[PDB]
This record gives sequence, structure tokens and C-alpha cells, in this order.
Amino acid sequence: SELDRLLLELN
Amino acid sequence: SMVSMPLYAVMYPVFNELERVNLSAAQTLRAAFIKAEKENPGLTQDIIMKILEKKSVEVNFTESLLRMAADDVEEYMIERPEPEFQDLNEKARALKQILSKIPDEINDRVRFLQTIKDIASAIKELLDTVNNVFKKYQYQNRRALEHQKKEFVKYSKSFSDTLKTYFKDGKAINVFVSANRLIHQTNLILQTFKTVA
Amino acid sequence: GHMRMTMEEMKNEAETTSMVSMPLYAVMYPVFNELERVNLSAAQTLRAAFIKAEKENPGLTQDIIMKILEKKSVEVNFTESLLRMAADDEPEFQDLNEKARALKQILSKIPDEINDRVRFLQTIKDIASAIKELLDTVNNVFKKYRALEHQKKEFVKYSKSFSDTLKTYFKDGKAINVFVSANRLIHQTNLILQTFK
Amino acid sequence: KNEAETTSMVSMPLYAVMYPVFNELERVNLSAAQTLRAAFIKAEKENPGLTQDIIMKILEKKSVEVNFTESLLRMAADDEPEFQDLNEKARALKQILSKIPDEINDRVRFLQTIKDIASAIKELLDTVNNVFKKYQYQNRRALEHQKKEFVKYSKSFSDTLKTYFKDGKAINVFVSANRLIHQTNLILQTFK
Amino acid sequence: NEAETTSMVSMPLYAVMYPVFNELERVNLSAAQTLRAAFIKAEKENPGLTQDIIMKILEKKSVEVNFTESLLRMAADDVEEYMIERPEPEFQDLNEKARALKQILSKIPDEINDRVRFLQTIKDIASAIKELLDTVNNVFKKYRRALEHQKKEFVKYSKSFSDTLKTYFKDGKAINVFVSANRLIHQTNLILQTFKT
Repeated sequence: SELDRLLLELN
Repeated sequence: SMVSMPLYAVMYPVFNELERVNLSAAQTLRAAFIKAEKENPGLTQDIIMKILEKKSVEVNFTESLLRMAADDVEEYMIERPEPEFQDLNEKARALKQILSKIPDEINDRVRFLQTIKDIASAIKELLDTVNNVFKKYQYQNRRALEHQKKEFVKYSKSFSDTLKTYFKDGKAINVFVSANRLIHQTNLILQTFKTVA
Repeated sequence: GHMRMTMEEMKNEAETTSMVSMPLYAVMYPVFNELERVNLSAAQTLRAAFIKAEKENPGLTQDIIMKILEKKSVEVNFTESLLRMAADDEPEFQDLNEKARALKQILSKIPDEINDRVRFLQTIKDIASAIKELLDTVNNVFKKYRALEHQKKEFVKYSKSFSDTLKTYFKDGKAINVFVSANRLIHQTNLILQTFK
Repeated sequence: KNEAETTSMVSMPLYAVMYPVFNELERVNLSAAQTLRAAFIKAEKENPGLTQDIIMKILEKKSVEVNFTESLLRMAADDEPEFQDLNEKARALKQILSKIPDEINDRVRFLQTIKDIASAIKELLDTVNNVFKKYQYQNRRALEHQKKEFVKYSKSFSDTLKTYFKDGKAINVFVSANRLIHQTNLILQTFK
Repeated sequence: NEAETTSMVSMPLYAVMYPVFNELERVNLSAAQTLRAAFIKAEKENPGLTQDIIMKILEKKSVEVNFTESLLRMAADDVEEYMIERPEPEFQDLNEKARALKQILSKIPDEINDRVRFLQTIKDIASAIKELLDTVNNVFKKYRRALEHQKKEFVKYSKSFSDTLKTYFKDGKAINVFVSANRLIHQTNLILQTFKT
């Protein structure tokens, strides 16, 4: 889950 | 027969992709390898393999190079006493700190799982301290600031993608190299946000 | 001088490393490199177009190459024609002109003599006689009448090369080497006459 | 002016060799076909005879390219119930086609191999029909067209086989096998 | 050079006419020279003229189909032409076997259309060639410079005739068959003329 949490806040 | 293919398939691309860093050196080494390969067919392959066999040494060095990228280097340090600027100095300090310790945590699933969560937090919090500091600059003069934010965001994605590949690969050097680039980037954030201020 | 690579070219090249893309490096890169010295803009643009095309659709260069090798008989035919075309041009200079015309004449007729072994063998004897008679007139004019020295030496070098090519053909059966070679020897005959002009 | 417009004889290989290649390519890749053609036209018009020079440097590498093509075929090995069946029967075909360079210099074994290929194709082909007749994938006749493409190249492989027995040129079989391997890979990508 | 200065439309001169002139040059030196020079001059003054000449020739192929067929059909009149006036069994045999072959070849335009009946005509022709050859060697050993030279030529043209059939069942272009059949009829006649002297 933490892998996707980064990309969401970066986009 | 191409005992010589690796010259073109490995070395040419390697030199081509290093042209923006330095052009003349890329050219002189290309020429060097080409001349060596023509006098000695198969030499470039033998060289490449001897480099690949030094994987251990090169991992150890890249670890060291990362571990050293952190410690507060006497150059990038915003002089402004304002709380927003000070919060930037330290959130970058924390990110550089956490990224530099990757080499000593990656070989343990549990600890590295914690480290990834902390890196994500450290990145996010730096993004917050960059967003909070925008108001301190004349709003018609943020081209560089915004551009440097985007570049940092690019290399953060790049590190996240690198970290995704690690769990499928197991190849730690990519992580180390990516993490070092990110440190260099947070330094450029500090450099940019110090020059306009 | 040397080709420059763009950021986009650099990115693409780094992302195209699968085996099906190796002909781009093993075949096209050495071509671009040799093209680079004479025609810098063409080499630059053609590599740029190949890199992009290969990046988006791996296997493309190999396809293009294999389709070129498929069309070999067209190139043999074309080279045959270039050769046949290559001959269309004080009494001591008249003797030199006639015997240079005579050599270029026999050589240009190779594509049509090579088919019959008896005829080609006589053709080879006729070529040998033409070279004797031409060199005799060259030795004659140098004694009767000075930056024309090296062309004689070059003629011999290409004459001797054409000889070794014949022997390679009787082993291989690939008649294309002989046509290319004969066309070079016709050019060397033209270079000699140009120096007197 | 006028002489700059009129095409010289030494430029013919651009039209006799490169253009048919780009025209064939344009069907499956417009942008690549356009840009490369534009590059070659730009290059040739500026320095006539250049395209001919390229062709010759490539024919010069015939045997290297022939060895590599075979090499690529030998490496083709390395790359839900019904979807597992689809994966399995695609793997079977690629593996058997990859064995061609070992069986080609043995007329007895090669015929056995050709038979094995014929079977492996049919097995893959009705597997495709099974997945379409049990799921109906979100993709349109794009799968159906890709099937048609596979069948086209599958018979193209067969025509290359009959030519091989008459001329002996094994490279064309390697090339055709490789294309057939690509067609089966496109089947899988469309199905994913 | 000359390849750059020559327009692409002129290529037919070198791909088609030159090889024709080159083969002629072995037989008639002046005829090829005169004709080549005329074409050279014509092409220089009007580029594309050779190509137009060739295209207009191909357009009129039917005339040529009709012509060669005629000459084959009419050969039936000349079936007893060149009978050796000698009262000996071997020579009586040589006349008869040559008579039969020339007669059978002049029947080709009738049997050609239906390939079923044409197949059972191929057998008869081959049988006639074989039986003529068997009689050719009968006379030779009872009755070399020019004597065996004709026999050699007969074999070459007879197999050339056979190789023409295989191309016919793939083209449907009876002209090639008409042409070769006629050459074999002429070759049969050259044999009979050798034993006349």
C-alpha cells in the first residue's frame, strides 16, 4: 500500500 | 562473427548517454575503445566482463558514496531566520539523513519496510515545507522555485519506481544510485531556494 | 566532426536493450559512425530517426535490414549497371589515352563475361594485358616529361587487390565483390589522367 | 536548379530498395515509416548516392546478420485454467520454433519438426477460439484481426518452407519463424 | 563522377542495351559499336528515350509471339531440308531421326494450349532427341575440331529447351518455347550440314 501512497501525493 | 558486438551494444550507448555530463571525454574514450577493439577483436567484451566481475567492490563503493552524501555539507544552508526557511533546512536534513542510511537497512525485510515508510514521510514533509515557503518570495518570481520543485518530484517518482523494481529484482545498487540522485536533488532545492531568496 | 545526442535520444537508447534491438547497434551504429566523418548532418538525423523508431517498436531495425538483404539481386543488378556505365569517356599522350580507354572498356564488360567460365578466363587474360600496356605508356611519359607519382602506386595497389578479389570469387561465387573492385580500378585509371590535366 | 531536381542514377536504390520497405512498414507503423523515409529523402537529396552507400555497408554484414537472426531464434525459448492453457500453448509453439536451427540440417528430423510445428500452431489457434468463445474479452475485432494476422504469417511461414526445399536458403526460414514468434506474442499482448 | 551526372531515367541503357551490345560485340564488332554509339548519343540528347524504346517494344510483344510461332509452324515445310545425299544405313538413319524431330517440333504450337496433351508431346520430343543423339554418335565413330563442336552445341540447346518447358508450366509464356524449339531446329540443321562436307 505504501508503494502507491507515494505516487498519489506526488501526482 | 561479432566478438565485437558489445563495443556497439554496450560501450557506444554508455558513451552516448554520458555526453551531457562531458562531451570531449565521451568522444576520446569512444575513440580509445574503437581503436583498441580494431587492434584487438574481443577485447571490449573481456573488459566489460572484468568490470561486471567487480560487482562486490562497486556495490561497496556506491554504499559509501551514499552514506557520505548526507552529513551536513558546508555549502547548502539557508541563512534566513524565518520559521518556514528553517523548517526547509531541517526537513531536507531528515530526508538526506534517512536516504543515506539505506545501505545499512536494506538487507533486513522488517527494518527496510520501516525505512521505506519513513522515506515516504520524509519526502512528503519536505514537499510540505517547500509548499509553505512559496509565500516568502514575490509571486511573479517563482519560475526557478517551481521548476526545481518539479525536478525534485520527478526524481522522487524515479526513486519510488526504483524501489518497486527492487522487490522484483533484489538488486540494491539501483536503489542506492537512485537514492543518491535524490539527495543531489534535495541539495538543488536548497541551492535554488537560497539563490532567489 | 561527431554526432550529438538529445535528452530524448539518450532516454530512448537507454530503454532499448532487448536482443531483438541489437541490429540497431551491431549494424546501424557502425554505419552511422563511418557516415559521421563524411556527412555529419545525415548521420545525425538518420540515427535520431532509427533510435526513436526502435524505441517504440523493437524489432524494426532487424526487419528493415532483413528486407534489404532480401533485395540482394536488385543491388547486384544495380552494381552491374554502374560498372557498365563507368567507361563512357602529342601522339605520346594519344597512346596513353587510347590504352586507358581500353582498360576501362574491358573492365566494364565483366558483368556480361563472368557467366561463361571460358569467356571470363580470356577476359581475365585481357585485363592483365591492358594493365601491362597502360603501365608501359606511363613509364614512357614520365621519362619524356611532377605530382603524378603516387597515382601510379595507388593503381598497382588497386590492381593487386582486384586480383585477390578474383580468387576469392572462385571460392565464394559472390560476383558482387568483383564488380565493386573493377569499378574502383576504373576510377584509379581516371585519377591518373586527371593529374596530367 | 533543373539538374538539382532531376534524380541521378546513383539514387535508384532509395526507390528500388528503401521505398518498398517503408511502404510495407507504413501498414503497421505510420510514424516510423514517415520519419525514416523523410530522413532518407533529406539525406539522399543533399548527398546523392548516400542511400546506396548504406545498402552496401549492410550487405557487407550479411553473414553477421544471418548468424544473429539464427541466434535470435535460438533465444526465443527464454521468452484461470483457460488463460493458463493460452500461455502454455504459446510457450509450446515458441519453444518448438526455437529448435529449428538444430533440426534444419537433418531432413528426416526437420520434417518431424515441421509436423510438430503444424500441430503446435493448430493447438494455439483453437485455444484462441476457446478464450473468445468462453469470455468475450473487452477488446473488439482487434483480437480477431490479430488472429487473422497470425494466420496470414503462419501461411507465410509455410510458403517460405516450400521455397526452402527449392533454393536451400535457410535464413528466410529463420526470419519467418521469428515473425511467427512475434505474431504469437502480439496475440498475448492483445489478450492482456 | 558519371553516376551523379547521369539521370535515373537513363538506367535502361546500362541495364538492358549495354548487355545486349556486349554479347553482340563477340559476334560483330562494328554492328555493336555503331548501335551502342547511336543509343549513347540519343540518350544524352533525350534522357528517357531508351526506356521509351524498350516500353514500346514490350507493348508489341504479341507481334513477336505471332512471329516466332509462325516460324515454328512453317518449319514443317523445311522438314526434309538438308538431307545427306549418301547411300549408307547410318546416314539414312541420321536423316530420318532429324526429319522426325523437326516435324515434331513444328507441331508444338498445336499441342501447346491443352497442357494435358502437351505433356504427352514432351515425351515424344524427348524420345526424338534421344534417338537423334543415338544416331549422331553412330555416324561419328564410323565417319573433331568442328566435328564434335556441333554435337556439344546440340546437347546444350536441347537441355535449354527442356528447362524452357519447366518455366512454361509456371509462366504460360509459349514464346520462350517457340524460340528454343526454333533454335533446336536450326541446331539440327547445322549437324546435317557438317556431314554434307
